[PDB]
Amino acid sequence: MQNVGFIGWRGMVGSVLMQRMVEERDFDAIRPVFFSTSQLGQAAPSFGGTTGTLQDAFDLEALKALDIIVTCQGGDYTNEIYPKLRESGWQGYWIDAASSLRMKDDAIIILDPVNQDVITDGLNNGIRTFVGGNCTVSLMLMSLGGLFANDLVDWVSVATYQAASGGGARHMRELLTQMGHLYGHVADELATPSSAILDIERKVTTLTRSGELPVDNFGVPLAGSLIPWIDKQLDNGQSREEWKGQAETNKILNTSSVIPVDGLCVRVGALRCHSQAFTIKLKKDVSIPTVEELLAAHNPWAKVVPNDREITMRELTPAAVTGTLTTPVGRLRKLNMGPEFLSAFTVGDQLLWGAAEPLRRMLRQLA
Amino acid sequence: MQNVGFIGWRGMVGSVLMQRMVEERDFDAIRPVFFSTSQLGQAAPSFGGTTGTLQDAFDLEALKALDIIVTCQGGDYTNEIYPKLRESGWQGYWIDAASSLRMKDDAIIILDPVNQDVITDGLNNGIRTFVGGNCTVSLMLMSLGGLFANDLVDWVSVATYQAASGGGARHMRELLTQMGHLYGHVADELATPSSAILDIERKVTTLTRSGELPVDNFGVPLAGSLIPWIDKQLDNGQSREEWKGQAETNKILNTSSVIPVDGLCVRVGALRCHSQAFTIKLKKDVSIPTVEELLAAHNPWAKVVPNDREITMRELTPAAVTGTLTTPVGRLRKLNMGPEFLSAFTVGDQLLWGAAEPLRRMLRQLA
Repeated sequence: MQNVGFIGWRGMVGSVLMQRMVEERDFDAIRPVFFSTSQLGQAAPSFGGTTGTLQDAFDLEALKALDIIVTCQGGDYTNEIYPKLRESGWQGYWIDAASSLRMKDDAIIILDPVNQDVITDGLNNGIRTFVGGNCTVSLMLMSLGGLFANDLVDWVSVATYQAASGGGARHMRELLTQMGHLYGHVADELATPSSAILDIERKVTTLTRSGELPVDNFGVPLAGSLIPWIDKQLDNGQSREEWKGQAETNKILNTSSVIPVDGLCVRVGALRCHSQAFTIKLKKDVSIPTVEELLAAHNPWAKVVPNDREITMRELTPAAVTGTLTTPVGRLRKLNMGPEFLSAFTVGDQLLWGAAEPLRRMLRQLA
Repeated sequence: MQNVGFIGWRGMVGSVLMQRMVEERDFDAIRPVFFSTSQLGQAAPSFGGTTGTLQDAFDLEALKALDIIVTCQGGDYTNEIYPKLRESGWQGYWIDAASSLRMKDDAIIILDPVNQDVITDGLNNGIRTFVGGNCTVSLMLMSLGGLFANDLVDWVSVATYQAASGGGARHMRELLTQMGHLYGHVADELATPSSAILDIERKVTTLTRSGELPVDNFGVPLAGSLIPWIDKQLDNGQSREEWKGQAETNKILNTSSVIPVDGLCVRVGALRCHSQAFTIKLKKDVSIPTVEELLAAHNPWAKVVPNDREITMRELTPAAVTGTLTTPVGRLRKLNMGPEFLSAFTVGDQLLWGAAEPLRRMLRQLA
């Protein structure tokens, strides 16, 4: 049995990972060791039917004793610990959810249902660092994997509807709380049938701009609004979120020719699901039936939602997808621009395939 | 003074119209006659100053007696009344918010800041029917008018984030009520700092699918979600909202060559503002500072928000636009696919330029 250490397993992403591992009984085949900074010496979570004690996440000697490290602790932690281990000669496997190491030449971005070939090769070539890809790119490739796998993509233009979970636990609470303020502010008139909507809307619009809304985490209001800018501004005018699309998609698929991927990343009032609108340029005129076939064939999670009104409203929404491993694709049809212009709308839970799932699957291969 | 008849001036769109006409004192240069389907014969509102009474909206004689008819009543009304009045020989002016007559050869889609030239031509070529354009297209053109005016657009791919006001006053109340349900369901947990975010989320996700959420108007939940399908399903796999994109843009602009306009229309948890993400292909490599100048110079409502993080967060959002006449454009830059690819994000109030404002302005041109 491999000695696998877990860091940040009590965080939001870490908690989902634990849930998933318990659910898949991933703890049976390994010897889990839980790390922390707080309740040291105190009994481990015992998820792995283990009766051990919590280790010091910053004790290098304890980390070096591991065969595999799985962290959902974050970039600050990865940035402090990873180089110390590598430089100390540690050659165990490092599985990470943080973006820190994604673009390193000795690290592979993991999304096995999409790039197991890249993973296996790297494995056979000494790569011992596997990093999960950005939630947006990860969900996109899980849904449109069949198109890429068949080398049908010339370029991709995206428009996202990103969930608060991408920001974090505090962000999600902030979104729900604002929903509370907005409704509570007009609770009575909403209960009065004769009340005028313009009177109701007037009050909520005013409250939204008043400054009373709790916006510590997002900076500005999210409930009833949206924010067309996700994280750091770059010189080319992209936000770091938009920049990842091309960099990560191409590194994951391990392309030879760069596939242009760009668009606008928008934060919306959803909790865990990221929905994406696509304008995909195909290299050849492929029929929609053929397209639906390739897509559905790539993996079991890419559920193709027929392009019909009723079923779309039922299945292609955050409401239908939250908490599930399904990454549906719908609204597939050709755009007026031409037979080579394809439209697609995807939805996917940010914390599963967009965060914890890829990590869980990789450990399994190393177990 | 022209005798102007108002139909459905008590509905939501009609109420905004009445509010705007009062703000600009548009009732002074006209003889307003207020109609109703409800109680007739009763006194008229004092917005018009008149000491008149409410007439019968279905009384063809009373309607024939007018010089101009401004109705926010709806397609059903229009489909019955309009053809009758036209058949009885009525040549007065008919200003409609409903989409019914938009594509008639004897009608012009009005958005004067964008196509005044066309409104004047038809106004000289015997056109007596002017209809407001689809909220999505009106707003797009108000923000992106500069690029179109200068004939720089090859095609346009859109991904919209549409507000509930587009659906109606019931839809807006439904959205807000849903926010109340979601929050109330986890009100206590949110108030408990120590509560687990995943428990809070699990509760909300289950409630959303419980069927306990009032969804009479949108069919499925909207709060915390989104619906990638708006209105009737067309045979080309396009929804009617998506179909209006190319149909209305070209008629409004009265193009000599069809400009392809297509994409996905999505309903989101917003009250009055429609936001839209664009991938615009330009006919020629134009610089961003230029594009910025062309857009800002087309009309005073097309505010160009610099492609910078802080201001974008504060100025290019529904929170910053609801209730104003401003139709901002931001996130302008070249996409990875090439220098002829322009990205743009716009926000606009659905009830003003998207509904009431074009009518008010047209009426003012005929007084």
